[PDB]
Amino acid sequence: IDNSLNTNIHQYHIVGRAIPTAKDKNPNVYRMCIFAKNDTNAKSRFWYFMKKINKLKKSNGELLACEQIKERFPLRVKNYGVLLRYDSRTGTHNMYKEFRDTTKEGAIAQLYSEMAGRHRARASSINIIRISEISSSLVRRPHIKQLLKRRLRFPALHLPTLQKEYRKKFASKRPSTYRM
Amino acid sequence: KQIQKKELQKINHDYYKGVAKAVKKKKKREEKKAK
Amino acid sequence: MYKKEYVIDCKGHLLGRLASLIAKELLNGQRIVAVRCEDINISGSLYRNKLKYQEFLRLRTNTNPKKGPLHLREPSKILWRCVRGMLPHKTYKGQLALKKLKVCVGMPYPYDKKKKYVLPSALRAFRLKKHRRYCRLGTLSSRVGWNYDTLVKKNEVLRKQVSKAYYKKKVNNLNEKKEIKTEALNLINPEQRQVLENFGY
Amino acid sequence: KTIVSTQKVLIPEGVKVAINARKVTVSGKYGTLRRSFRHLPIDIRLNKLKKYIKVVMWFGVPDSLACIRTVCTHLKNMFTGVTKKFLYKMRLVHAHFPINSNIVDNNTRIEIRNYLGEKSVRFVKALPGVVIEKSPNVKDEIYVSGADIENVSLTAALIHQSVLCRNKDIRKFLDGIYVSEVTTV
Amino acid sequence: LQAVRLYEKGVILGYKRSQRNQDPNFTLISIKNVNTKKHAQFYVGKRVAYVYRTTKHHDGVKIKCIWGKVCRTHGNSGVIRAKFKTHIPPKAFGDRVRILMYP
Amino acid sequence: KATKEMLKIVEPYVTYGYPTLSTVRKLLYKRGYVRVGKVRRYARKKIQDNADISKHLGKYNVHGIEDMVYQLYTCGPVFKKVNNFLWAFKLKPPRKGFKAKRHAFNEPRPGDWGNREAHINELINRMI
Amino acid sequence: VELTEEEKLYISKKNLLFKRFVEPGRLCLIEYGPYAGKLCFIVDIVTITRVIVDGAFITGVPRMVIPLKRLKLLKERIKINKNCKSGFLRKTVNSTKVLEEFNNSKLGKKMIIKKKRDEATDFERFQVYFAKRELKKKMTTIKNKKN
RNA sequence: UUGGAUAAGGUGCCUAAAUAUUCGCUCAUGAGAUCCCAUAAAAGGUGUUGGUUCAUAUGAACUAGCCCUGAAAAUGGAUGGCGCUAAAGCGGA
RNA sequence: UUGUUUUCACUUUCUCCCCGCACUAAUGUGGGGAAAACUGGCUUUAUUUCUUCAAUUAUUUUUUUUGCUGAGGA
Repeated sequence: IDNSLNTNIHQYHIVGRAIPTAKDKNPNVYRMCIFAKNDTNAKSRFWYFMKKINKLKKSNGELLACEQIKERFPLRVKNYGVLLRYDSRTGTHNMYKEFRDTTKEGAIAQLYSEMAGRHRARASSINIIRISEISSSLVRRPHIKQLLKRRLRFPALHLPTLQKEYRKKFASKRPSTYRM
Repeated sequence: KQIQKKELQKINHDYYKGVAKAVKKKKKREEKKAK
Repeated sequence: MYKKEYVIDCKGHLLGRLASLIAKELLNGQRIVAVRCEDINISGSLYRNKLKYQEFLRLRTNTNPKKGPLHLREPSKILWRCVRGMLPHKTYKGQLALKKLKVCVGMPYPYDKKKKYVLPSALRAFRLKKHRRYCRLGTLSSRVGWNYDTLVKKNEVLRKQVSKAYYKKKVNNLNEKKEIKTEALNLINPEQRQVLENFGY
Repeated sequence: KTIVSTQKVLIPEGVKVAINARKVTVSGKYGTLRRSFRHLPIDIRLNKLKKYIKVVMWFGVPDSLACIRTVCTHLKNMFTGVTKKFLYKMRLVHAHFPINSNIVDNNTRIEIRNYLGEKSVRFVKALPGVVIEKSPNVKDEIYVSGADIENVSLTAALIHQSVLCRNKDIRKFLDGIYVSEVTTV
Repeated sequence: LQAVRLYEKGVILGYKRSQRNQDPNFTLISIKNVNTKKHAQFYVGKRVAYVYRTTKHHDGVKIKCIWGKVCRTHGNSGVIRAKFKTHIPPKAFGDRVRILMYP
Repeated sequence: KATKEMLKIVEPYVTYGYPTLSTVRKLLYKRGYVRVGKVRRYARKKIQDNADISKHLGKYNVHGIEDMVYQLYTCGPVFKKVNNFLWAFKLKPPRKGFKAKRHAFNEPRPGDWGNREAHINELINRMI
Repeated sequence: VELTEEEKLYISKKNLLFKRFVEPGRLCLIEYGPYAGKLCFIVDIVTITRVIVDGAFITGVPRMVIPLKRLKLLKERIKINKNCKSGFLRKTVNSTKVLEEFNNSKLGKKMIIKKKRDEATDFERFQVYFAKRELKKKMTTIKNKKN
């Protein structure tokens, strides 16, 4: 396993409920899966959303479940469409973005990186709504559409990334970026 | 542990069913509101 | 770093990256000699770099420009000044590190006959995307007032001819030595043979 | 960022091409043209027995993709110029002072006199591979011909721009030399 | 030919250091062929001799050595920290040290 | 409720969590120091023995470092006494460093302060 | 519908600028990360920069996701299916003997001899030195005779 | 005082530590580059990137990232300097 | 006023047919159709040293090479 390669976004399924009172005996139980670095951040986000949508806060509520969802097939490549709400420096906008990779967590990490790089949207300004697998038929973004051809092949024009050991300072002759 | 795997499969199956049902119902609400 | 001196070919090298690597080597007490300094490349358009040098040129001490920043125009001197700016030259050790560096335009008499090294971490082909503008230090110096570019080109083509002759002679010698080896390799004892081909000699 | 984008250019009959490291050389019955495209990331697949050349770019952003058709049009301009010389018909217009054009130096270095009665000789030298003469049909016409579209068009532009009038109403003093039309031979 | 070597060559860089501040208790040493922390870890614990010449004889000899030990690696690029019995004079920055195969 | 409210006002300056049995045990064994002397004259001493634990805390039937570990891990009937008998732990900086002492642990960006829940153990292990 | 001599000749002589694409089944060599220096097979493409490499159970690289910039594609490519998995990949690798074919190219031989050269013991180092000394002696004799 | 490990902040050189890894954005004929902090606005752009809503892959209208105009001062001049564009810039991991 | 059920649409081909019939980035390709089923998935039986038995957490036991220190004198 390569920790440098591995991000640390995980999907957590969290179930909670308001503490039963005299006013109501069986409060409705709220369930949601969210993405966070760890279960503590996941619970914090769950309670934030409980307060925002329902009138239920950590103090008047109790946890019922907090587990981690693991991808069934972490080595199958699948296309994800994720709905999104984020606020900019001047307003709030919803956008739908597509990715494709093995795990929903990897897709979400991709989304965070893309949002930061393109719209300078920090993670605190992002609210993930409805990330879900989408079939190849209804993929919408062209940069994902072009990745689903019947036979995909291209060259490897990337520059070499050698080990630090062999990244020697003085070279005997000019290396070739042409490769192959 | 086959019965345990069956039991743990069903809960996750039902959770995904609930998530998909919520997705469908919000999409239907948006479609109704659009017109 | 561990040689008596390192001769490096500055052709196709980015000025700042090359200067940084050279400065670190000099500070670690390694003598280096930079040749073909007029083929150093600089990122950014030729006009942009010319504008930068004009801004540098407009800069002199009002009271007495003799004391002002001596501007220098040879690309070798430009590289030398960049290295100095990348170096603590106002201390004794920094001064020693600066004086451990020699810069030339073209390849003079000692350095055209020794191996020239290259820093792949500063090569333009590896550090600049192919769709972005770059400049040539020789042409920049010519536009600024060096007026020795063409003569260096003449000397360079002459050196190319003599180097080509030397290379052909060397290739013939290596071919004949390989022919000698492949036959004398049958005259040694078989177990010596096995060791040599096992380890790839 | 698209993965691969290509465009195909047919090779006409009477032309012979050679492409090495996006350095194209085109030869025809009207001379030889030689162009370099080493400022663009492209594969140029030259097919000879079946003619045509394909320009293909991998991982092209739209800004770079815009150059594929530019290269293709440059190549087809080279073909047309080498098979039938590009011709630029120019007209000398004048209100009161007829413009005296004299062609010297085996159809190069045209000289212009009497522009606004200035009696001071102006002149332009044709770019390499460009021929300037006068039309044998219309008396106030100039032919600028050659294989290289850029060279002949630049020479025509030089002729036009060498004879601009100064310090007068440009829209009232219309006289000068203007590219009437562009065609081939 | 003669005068066997059986040591690795190193170069004395500065002291253990920050910007604007020095701790001349550890000396930074660079190894001939080590460019990674993993490789530099191989030499930890080895004795290092800084051998230098003097202008005049001191025990009938013109040469004297300052002894030290490779304590631990420094950074990610195969530089080590060495502790000597006496602090290395800053005259010696850039000079050559033997890093011996023993212990 | 009382200590939780006290902790709430100091939250941005601390990090806390749930210690678990192994980290409680190794904290006591490795960094465990104890207030030995007579009242208000304590004179911190490393444990190294059960003699002083018996001497001061024996009347609660808690003579023994394992009894202390039990009473700490489970909020046992003798918890205030054991905690007060225990000198405040003096921890070394983390082996791999902090993320950012300035920001909350629960902030999406890297941060350190707040309630870490079960994640306090990995931090104690490199702070110990 | 068939073109025979012209297709075969021209296609063989086509000589593309870019060979060794990023198809499934392309044999690549990892040059960065914990798995650097090991061979693997591209099994499918996830993004432009990310691929999935499954060195079969015979090259010590698990089926993992790797950025494409960490790979170095080699000449060899097997005809595996885009969908295929580790077991069938091992089957076809053993069938086509692609690994053996790679360990005959200039790069493969170079890596093999380097790998068995830095494992040389002190005695083997002296053995190769002695063999080189004997070879050098013979070289000098025949060169002197050549005059 | 001796070792160890960190904070703030950094790791291209000056300067100890990454020309680290991974993902996007940006070309500036006055790019940009750490709180206090060492100025910049209204108004614009057919620069490029990503979204939203209408019209049979075209035409529109919005939106907001970086870039550009707006943007002029006196000794010569300052992201701290060198310099940096497959960043050594910007936003993340 | 929640469950429950149903429909089609989802894959690989170094397969075949028709059209462009060489048109491709391509040692192939674009469009339209057929085929089974190697590929992929599932269900059984035996095994895990051919191969895998991971990762995280809790709970335990070790290990390679080494830096610094030795207060005291019962």
